[PDB]
Order: sequence, then structure tokens, then C-alpha cells
Amino acid sequence: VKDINRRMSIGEAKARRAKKEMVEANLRLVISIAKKYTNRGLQFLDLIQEG
DNA sequence: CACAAATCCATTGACAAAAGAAGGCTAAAAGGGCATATTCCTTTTGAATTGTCCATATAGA
Repeated sequence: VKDINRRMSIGEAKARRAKKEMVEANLRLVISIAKKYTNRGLQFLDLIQEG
């Protein structure tokens, strides 16, 4: 059981590593799309964070 | 000063309005899911502290 779920946790940590990688890649895309909603009442970092 | 009658306070009872609820409804409020490609924002005055040289005293050569 410990071999099983340890392999499981390895796989999950690797997936989280990949997703961290890609999202850090595309933060720029988010700033690009978030520029345009600039002054509709919500601060800028609120927009980039919810993006 | 006793006996005969009109005038009061209490229950029966029913009856209508009123409210607490319950269901049935409908307006509305909140999720979820979108795949040609989108990649870095728009006036002084004074005091106190902090970071910068200066006097200087001492320790080795």
C-alpha cells in the first residue's frame, strides 16, 4: 500500500510541477487580456489575479 | 319594615374576520461551458533619521 500511494503522491507532485510550469509561462497572456478591462471598477491586480 | 318588579353581571352559542402556515408557482439568481490566434501597466520650514565623510587616537611597522 505504501509503494502504491507513494507512487501516487509522486505522480501528483509531478502533475502539480507541470501545471505550475505552464501557468508561469502564460502569466503574460493574462496581463495581455487583463489590460483591456482597465477601469471598470476593479483594480488591476484584482484583474490579473482573477485571470 | 316585608313583598313585588326594573336594572345590573355572568355563560351558550354561534358567526365572521384574521392571522399563521403550507403548498404550488414563478421570477430570479447562480453555475458551467465555450478550441484559427491574443503574450511586460499609465510649498516651504523644521525636526529627526539615515547614510556619508572627518578628526583622531591608537596599533603595527
